[PDB]
Amino acid sequence: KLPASFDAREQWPQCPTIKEIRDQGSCGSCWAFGAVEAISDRICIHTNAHVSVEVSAEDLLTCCGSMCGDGCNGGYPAEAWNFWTRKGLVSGGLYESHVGCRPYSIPPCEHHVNGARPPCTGEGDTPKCSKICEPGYSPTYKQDKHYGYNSYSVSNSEKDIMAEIYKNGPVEGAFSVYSDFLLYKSGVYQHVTGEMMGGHAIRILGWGVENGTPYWLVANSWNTDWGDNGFFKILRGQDHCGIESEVVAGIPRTD
Ligand SMILES: *C(=O)N[C@@H](CC1CCCCC1)C(=O)N[C@@H](Cc1ccccc1)C(=O)O
Repeated sequence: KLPASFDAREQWPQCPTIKEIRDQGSCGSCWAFGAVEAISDRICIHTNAHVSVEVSAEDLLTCCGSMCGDGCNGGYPAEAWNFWTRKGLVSGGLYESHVGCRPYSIPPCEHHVNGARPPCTGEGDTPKCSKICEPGYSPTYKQDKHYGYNSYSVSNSEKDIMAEIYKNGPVEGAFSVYSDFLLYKSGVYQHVTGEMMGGHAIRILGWGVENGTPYWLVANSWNTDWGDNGFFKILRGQDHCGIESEVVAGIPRTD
C-alpha cells in the first residue's frame, strides 16, 4: 500500500502553497507557520485546486490569544488547529506581498545563515489582533475566514503519519533542535553534536530514503537561503528528536 517515497508537491502539483517556503521573521511564530502552511495545502487538496490560498500566519499569531500560547514568545500546534476549527483563519501572504486579507507584518531576516537581509533578533512583540483586511481587499475579514472541520493529534507511529500525509496532505510536527541542526545544508539530519536549544514547529510534506537512510521531507519557516532551499530531511522511524511525537492535522470545511 504505502510507497517507499512520497512528496506532497508531486501528488498535488496544482497546489503551489505546498512548494512555498515562508519567513517567520524576528518572532517565535513557527507554531503558527507550520499550521497555516499545512492548512493552505489541505484547503487546495480538499478542493482539487479550485481553492488555493495562502492562509494568514498573521491572523493565527495575533488573534488566537492565550489558547495558542504567547504569540511571538512561542505557542503550540494542537491549539493552532483547534483555533482554525472554532474561529477560522483568513488569507494572507508574505511580508509586503499585498496578498490576501492579512499579509504577514514582520519583515524577513537571516535565520542562522549569511545573506543580504538583517540578522533575525529576539524580543519581537506579537502584533495586535486586527479583524480587518488590508485596504481594497475583497471580501470582508469575516467573509474571508476558512474553517476546519476538525483537529487531531496523529499517533506517535511512523506508518500512521505516512498514511495521514498520503490521504489528507501535509501535517504540522514539532521536534527538539540541537545546535548542529542550525547548520543543516543537505542530506538526512541526525543529531550528532551540540546542546538542546528548544522545541521547533515545522511542516512535514513527505518521506523518502537517501543512502539507505529513511527520512521525512520537512519545510522550515526560515526563508529559502536556510537549509536545502528552506527544506530539510530528518531521520524517520526512530522518533528522532521527537519528530514523530507531536504531529497535528485537521480536515478543512468546504467554504
Ligand atoms: C519557532 O518559532 N521556533 C523558534 C525557536 C527555535 C527553537 C530552537 C532554536 C531554533 C529556533 C524559531 O524558529 N526562532 C527563529 C526566529 C527568532 C530568531 C531570533 C530570536 C527570536 C526568534 C530563529 O530563526 O531562531
